[PDB]
Amino acid sequence: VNFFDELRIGLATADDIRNWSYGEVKKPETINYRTLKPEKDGLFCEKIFGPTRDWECYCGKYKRVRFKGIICERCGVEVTRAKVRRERMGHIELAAPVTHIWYFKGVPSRLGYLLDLAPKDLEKIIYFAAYVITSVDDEMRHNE
Amino acid sequence: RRLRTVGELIQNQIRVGLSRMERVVRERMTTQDVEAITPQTLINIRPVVAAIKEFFGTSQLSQFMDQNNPLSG
Amino acid sequence: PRQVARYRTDNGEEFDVPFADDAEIPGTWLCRNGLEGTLIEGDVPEPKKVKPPRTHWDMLLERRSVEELEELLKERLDLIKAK
Amino acid sequence: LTPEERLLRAIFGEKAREVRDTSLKVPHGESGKVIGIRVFSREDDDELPAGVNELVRVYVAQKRKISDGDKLA
Amino acid sequence: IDDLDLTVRSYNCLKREGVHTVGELVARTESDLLDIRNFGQKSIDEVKIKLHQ
Amino acid sequence: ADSVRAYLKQIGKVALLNAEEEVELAKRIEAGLYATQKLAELAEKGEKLPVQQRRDMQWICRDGDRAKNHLLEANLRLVVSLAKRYTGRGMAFLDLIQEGNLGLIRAVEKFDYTKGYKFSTYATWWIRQAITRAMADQARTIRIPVHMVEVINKLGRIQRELLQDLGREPTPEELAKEMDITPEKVLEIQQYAREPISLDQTIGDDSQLGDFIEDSEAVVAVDAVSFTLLQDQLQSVLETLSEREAGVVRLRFGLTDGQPRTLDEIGQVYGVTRERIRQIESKTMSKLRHPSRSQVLRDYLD
Amino acid sequence: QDRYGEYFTGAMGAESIKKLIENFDIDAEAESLREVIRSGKGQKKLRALKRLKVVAAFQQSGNSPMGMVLDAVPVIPPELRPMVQLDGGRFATSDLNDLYRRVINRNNRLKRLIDLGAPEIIVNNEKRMLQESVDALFDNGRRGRPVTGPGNRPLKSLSDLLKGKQGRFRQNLLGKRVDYSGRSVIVVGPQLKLH
Amino acid sequence: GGLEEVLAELSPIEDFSGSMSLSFSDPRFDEVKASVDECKDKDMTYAAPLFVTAEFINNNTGEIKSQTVFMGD
DNA sequence: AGCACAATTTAACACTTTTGTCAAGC
DNA sequence: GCTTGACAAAAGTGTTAAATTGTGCTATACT
Ligand SMILES: [Zn+2]
Repeated sequence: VNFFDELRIGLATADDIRNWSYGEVKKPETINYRTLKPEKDGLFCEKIFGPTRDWECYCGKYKRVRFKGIICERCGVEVTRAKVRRERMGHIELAAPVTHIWYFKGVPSRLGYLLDLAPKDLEKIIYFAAYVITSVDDEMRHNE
Repeated sequence: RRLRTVGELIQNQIRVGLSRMERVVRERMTTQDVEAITPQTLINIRPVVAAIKEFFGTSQLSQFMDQNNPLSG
Repeated sequence: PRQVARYRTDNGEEFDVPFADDAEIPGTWLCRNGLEGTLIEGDVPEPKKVKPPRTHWDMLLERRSVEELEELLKERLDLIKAK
Repeated sequence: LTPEERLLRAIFGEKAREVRDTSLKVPHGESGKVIGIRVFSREDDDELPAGVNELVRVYVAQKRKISDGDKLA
Repeated sequence: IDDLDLTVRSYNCLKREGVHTVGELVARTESDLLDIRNFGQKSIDEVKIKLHQ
Repeated sequence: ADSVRAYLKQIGKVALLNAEEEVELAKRIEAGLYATQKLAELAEKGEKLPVQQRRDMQWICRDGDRAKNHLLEANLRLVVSLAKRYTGRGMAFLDLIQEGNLGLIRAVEKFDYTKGYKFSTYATWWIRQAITRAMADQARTIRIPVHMVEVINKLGRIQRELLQDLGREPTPEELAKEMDITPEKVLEIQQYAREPISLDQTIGDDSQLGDFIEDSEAVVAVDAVSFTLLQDQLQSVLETLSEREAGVVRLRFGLTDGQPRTLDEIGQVYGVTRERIRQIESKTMSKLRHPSRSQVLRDYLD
Repeated sequence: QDRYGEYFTGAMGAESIKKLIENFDIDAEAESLREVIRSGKGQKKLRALKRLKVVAAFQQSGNSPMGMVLDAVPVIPPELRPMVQLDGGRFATSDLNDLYRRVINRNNRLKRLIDLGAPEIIVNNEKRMLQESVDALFDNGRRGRPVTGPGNRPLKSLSDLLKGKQGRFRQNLLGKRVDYSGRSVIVVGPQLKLH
Repeated sequence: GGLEEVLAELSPIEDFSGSMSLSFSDPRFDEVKASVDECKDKDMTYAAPLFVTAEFINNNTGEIKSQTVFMGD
């Protein structure tokens, strides 16, 4: 279009991040050491990020522009321009949460100011140098 | 103020290569079957030559000789 | 020239996957969500041949026979009864 | 091959060749006479890093007349 | 329909062509089977020799 | 401040077992497991336990898991002592430690106390395997399978041993001989062992390597335009052919659709045999080869 | 924990921080911070005021403050972190991929330890490692020593792309190389007309 | 010499036990592999192979093992 | 390291269909 | 202007052997 009005930012939520993603990359693998082809489920995986060649799926059963926008039932790669390999994102689903270092270690610490914790104390918590009281039962503590 | 000359710049890089080998010589003694250890079995020269090769390449004191004329060189 | 199949991951999300009509559709598809999902159409044919993984109990059984395990538990309980 | 390219092949009868052309050409804006040539082949005993069968170096030389735009001092 | 143990080539062509039951097979015409993709003469020769048995 | 210092502080808080305790814990682990498996046996066929029998069975299992955890925490120092030696090889020290702990875990699982051997004797095996097996799956940006990492290492030792015997480096022939493999194979292996380099290295001294890489799939404007022009000249030259003559060439090469067609398929549209189409093909091609039509397309050779 | 454990809950790691944010009242901390800037003027007032700027920012915007803790980490498209073979076949790739590799390696190990069951010492160690690896990915060296490659040169993080004279803005955005241009050495034009 | 000077620092190598000692001494160079002209042509480095005498001693068994060692070019 | 064994992938191959081609004739 | 049958190359297709790849394990004692 070339004419847009506003350009906005915000914190990306886990859900925003998941909606951007065309798949979850599950392996720390780049490319095969023999064939030099992208390894499935790794970084560069054609199933998620996209085809290496235009309108060519990984295995090649559908090689032609005749059917764009169909997915190969074997390799699960979509038939379209390899340009999407430039536009498409994945995601990782963490087994434990993680703090965004920009908001923890930025000066002043945003988390520190948000929860009113001293930055040097906030550090001890996220890096497992000390505990933090998450909840306390005020009634049960009083009655007993 | 010195002025570490070429011989010394090489010496220091050799010293580093040996100390990295002494580490493998010390630990090697422990897990090697004793009386089966020889000066060679404890010695692995990879880090010593690497120091030299990695000094002449990638080091800022080791430069491609500047020759468009004898004076430049 | 494409037919669209829908899958449902174990957590409830549903995804549209376009396929070629001529091709045979699968019953499970790795999904953009990162989980396996099941086709909401007829089949849905197969278990996928699950073999259970190896467990600590398995590794203990192959050394201690169940009898030795029983006497050991005997030693342990007779020790708990004495207080 | 593109259809428009495969049609000309049939007409002029030039088989689409099995291999791409990656060849050594002289950089833009350069020129001279070929002085000497050095060839290292794996077929010949020679020597080379793993994977490299043949290495050829070409030395081009030129007389440069003093030209407007050259720097003197 | 699987009691025939047709040569794997014949079973896949028929299964793709959509003959689930032998009742659908006998109705099909011999010229209708050989038009099915990758279905040749040796296919109808094996199917015919088994049907005769 | 350091993350490994932090982890060493905590593993230091536990206490090293002697031979007697290791046996003690081992029993508790096996007792708890059997206690669990039996109770689970009741779950399927029922037959609930008496209350005192159930309350104590629940405690045997809890005590077993408490034992397994105490055996591990007491030996964490052993993992660290082994992982110290494998650093600098391309894995982070913490990652070596953690993988060793995974081996420590299987040692505990598979350890047998009746053999009367000290725990560190059997645990050293698993911890080392877990750490070296880890390095083979991980330490390389481009992964190589364990069987290939196995040979890449063997070839390395041969070269170092042969290096010491020959006062020089061995040629591919000497190496393939000492290893009982073909020299062509040892080359293939030496290519496998090459490791990639950073596109972010600064080679300028001041620009980064990564920005010197051409884009080979980038569209070249002069070709796409001439290809557009070629697509024009063909459309014209084809107009000099009979409607069916041009129609057959287009379908044969897939000009309009992009999908080429077989002689039988083009015979199906015009209602003829494949052979007829093959004939019409030969004629229009000698018509196309005719110089008045071909003269203009010559410069498009490539 | 053993005595009183039933009366309270506590934890470590971002998992705990997530809980504190989960139980949070911005509108509550908003005003309760709003009065303290009125009543308590002093050095504390200067502290409460700054702290208000962040707490207030989250009210007006619809942003959930939960965003500051990550359940999922996005992965940048492959061509922006390419791996390609140079002339001669030797390979070169972005530092981003080894950075993504540590993260995914540690996340997967964490899944493994969780399933076996593992003493907190081991598990907590993984979570601490997982946290640091996602830090290095986003901003490397911003905390602690930077993750380095061979030759001890720090890997380039996502933040390293944007920042500096060589970042996207100054390098590739406010300026750039252009087609239809050239240069040479200049010589005097004394016979030229001014135009 | 600089080489001997850094070799004095290494000798001997002794673990905490002092039960074994690996000693170094007497560095030696052979004649240069290839000539300068030959190296510039063949893309090699002008180098002399270095040799060392490595003595390993077992304090428990009192045995000596003397071995000539190749450090590198 | 090194091996053993199961699992998985790749090649090799036999075999069947399809595609292009020729001669000959309607 | 067109079709038929004999025919060989070419292209798929299923069936099997070889190779490649993944995982478990190693019991003096070693923290
Ligand atoms: Zn495919």
